[PDB]
Amino acid sequence: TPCTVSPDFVAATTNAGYTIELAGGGYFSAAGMTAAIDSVVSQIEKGSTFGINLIYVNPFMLQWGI
Amino acid sequence: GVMLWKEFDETIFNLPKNKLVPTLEAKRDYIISRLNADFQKPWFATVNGQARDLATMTYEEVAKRL
Amino acid sequence: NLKGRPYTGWVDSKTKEPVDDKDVKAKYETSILEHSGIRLIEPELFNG
Amino acid sequence: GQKGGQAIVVHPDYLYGAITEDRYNEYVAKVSAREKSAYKFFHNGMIY
Amino acid sequence: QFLNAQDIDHFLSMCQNPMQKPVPFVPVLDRRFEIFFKKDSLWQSEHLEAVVDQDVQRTCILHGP
Repeated sequence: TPCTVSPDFVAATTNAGYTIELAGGGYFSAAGMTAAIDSVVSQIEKGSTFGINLIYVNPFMLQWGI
Repeated sequence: GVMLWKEFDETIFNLPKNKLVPTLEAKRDYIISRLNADFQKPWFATVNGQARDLATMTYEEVAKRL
Repeated sequence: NLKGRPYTGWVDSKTKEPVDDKDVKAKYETSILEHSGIRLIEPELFNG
Repeated sequence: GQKGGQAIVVHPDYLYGAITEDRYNEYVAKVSAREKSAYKFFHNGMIY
Repeated sequence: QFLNAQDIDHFLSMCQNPMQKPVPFVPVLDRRFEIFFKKDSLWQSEHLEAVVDQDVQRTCILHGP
């Protein structure tokens, strides 16, 4: 939640050559996540990828997240 | 901060609903002292390190503390 | 909660509709002056 | 039933001429505190 | 002048606003104390500049034994 929420880490890990989940826990709106995911995508190299952590206990996070 | 958290789960937050507000009044002054010393969320109504309540603070004292 | 919304203020005692302090005179002065002071004896006050 | 009465009320600033500057300044503080507490109580009891 | 009884009730209403980052303090001891105390506990480690004495030792840091 606090650690892999920062796009700047998710980027640095992915650039290093390793897999990382961007944390949904740190985002409340689909708008504010989109802003983050866009921040990741700008900082990573072409053809790199990352993933997303959504908590099943937070049914608010799921009805925007999915 | 977390050791305070732990003590409250044992002392305050495990109590049934009818028993809670009596318990909080009994140890009011203790709780306020702990929150101010030890926790990430301090007790709002303290002016120059002296405990109070919202109802015993001036409108200026409140805006200074915000 | 007033009809969903969270409200903290005065409220007409009969309709429970929110009233501002600036609007008290307009809404209620007339009624306060008719039902205060020396006036015709109101029977409901003195057991009919 | 033949029941006259008179009272004279003198302005309270005539009291404070009879006491020392230390005593007055002590009293002033003590009242200024009370008046705040009383206001706290008044408005709480009014709305509840 | 101490806070008018109504303006305390207004203050505590703005503390319960959900369109607002949960407020970095406990403004009352009532039934809602477990929420006020726990609500929004994980960001402070990342940002000590905005905690009372810039003090780790207030904070929650999640970690495995």
